[PDB]
Amino acid sequence: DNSYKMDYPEMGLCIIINNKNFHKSTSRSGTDVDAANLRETFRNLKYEVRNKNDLTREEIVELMRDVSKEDHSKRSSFVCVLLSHGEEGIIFGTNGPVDLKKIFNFFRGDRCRSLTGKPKLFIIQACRGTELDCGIETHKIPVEADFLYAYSTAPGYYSWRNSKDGSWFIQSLCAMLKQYADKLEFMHILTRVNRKVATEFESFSFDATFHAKKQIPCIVSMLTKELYFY
Amino acid sequence: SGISLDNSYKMDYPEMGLCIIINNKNFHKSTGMTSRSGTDVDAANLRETFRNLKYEVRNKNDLTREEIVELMRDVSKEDHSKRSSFVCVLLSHGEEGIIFGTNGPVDLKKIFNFFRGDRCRSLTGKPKLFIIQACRGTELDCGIETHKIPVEADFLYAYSTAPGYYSWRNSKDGSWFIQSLCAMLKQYADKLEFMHILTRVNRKVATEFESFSFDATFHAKKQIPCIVSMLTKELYFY
Amino acid sequence: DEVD
Amino acid sequence: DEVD
Repeated sequence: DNSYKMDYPEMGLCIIINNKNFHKSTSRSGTDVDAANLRETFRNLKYEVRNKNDLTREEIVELMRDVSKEDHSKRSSFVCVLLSHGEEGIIFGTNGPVDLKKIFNFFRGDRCRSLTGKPKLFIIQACRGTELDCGIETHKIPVEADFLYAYSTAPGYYSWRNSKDGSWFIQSLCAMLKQYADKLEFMHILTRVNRKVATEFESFSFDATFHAKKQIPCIVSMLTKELYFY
Repeated sequence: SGISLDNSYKMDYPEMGLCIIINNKNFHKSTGMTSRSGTDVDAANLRETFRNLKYEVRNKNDLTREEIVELMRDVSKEDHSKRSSFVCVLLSHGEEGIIFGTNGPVDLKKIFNFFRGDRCRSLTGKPKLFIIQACRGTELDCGIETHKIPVEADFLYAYSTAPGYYSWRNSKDGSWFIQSLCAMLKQYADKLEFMHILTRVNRKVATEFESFSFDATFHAKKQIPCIVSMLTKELYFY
Repeated sequence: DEVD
Repeated sequence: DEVD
């Protein structure tokens, strides 16, 4: 009873929203690498992956609305990966911002019944503000329960991306998942993603202001059980 | 030579670390805030629990906002070099991002920042745990029928409730969250990794607690705690 | 039970 | 390396 039931006929949906190009009301280079890395990773995890690209904020809201009205009865879990510009509490559609809460709420235990009591995972590769990390040298269940919000970055802070390799967080996320999804619990996997990102990445910039900076992702868990993909 | 397993924080320093508890029960009249009945049960529970985990517990009661800030500065300026970790527990009125001294608000960030890796050097690379029992807003949950490391790394913030929501306290039993926190620690700190322990706390609070009120607005409500983790390794108390 |  |  300490781990989620993950042997439903279907693992669940993995929705990937990849916003690369924003209306001229900048281009997020290397995000396609991430979108590709995630598709492959969650394919191996036996998720039903749907990749979307370059969605307006209206499209994002309606995409998430429709997915939440689907019947998830045969599915163990739900995954949504958000790839875009962001601010604290905010993700950008191609033509502007939308409140993260507004997305999360379609899947509340009371509004998406076929996911009640099943893990709902939101993986957010976006800025949570404009701070840089300079580093240092070494009524029966709550409607908000059973969400996991894996943030690329601490609140208030930039999230780093590499134009060639993909974002730091997704790079590390996919790598740890590949190596450890058949061994470790999900929080313990996410904790190595924290260490990988914290220890192996350091920004290189011609602009002193953005040079030699660091990043620590942020695991936010409302889960009530342990999660194993295996 | 010899091979790896540095997946876990080094917890065998000569000392486990400080466990600071700020217990705010009685608030200045001028603030408009109610007495937090039952918080004394929490404060005792916490002290005994973290005593058994071999922490050096310091209980503080009814501190003003200035005292809270000065306390955490002083403690951040201690030499922590022989200590495995740092633990801070806050028991008070609150709002999102805010804990209340007896006479006013303190920014939670202002407290957390004293312990940043660059700012408290003898805790650099060591687990910094903040346990926050307080409101994060006024939402009720009605439930449903079933440069080399980041300066922000190695913090864990175990909040009693979700972002934006009330946090519940029982005047006789103590707060739902601290009740469950202590109990799971007693039961599992010799068996489980810390994140898995906090997950049982999430389950216990979610499953076993529901509000009973004569006020329909506040009756039959639910709560889920919020684990926020910047940890880079596994944390075991053995 | 009371809000905190 | 660029910020998101």
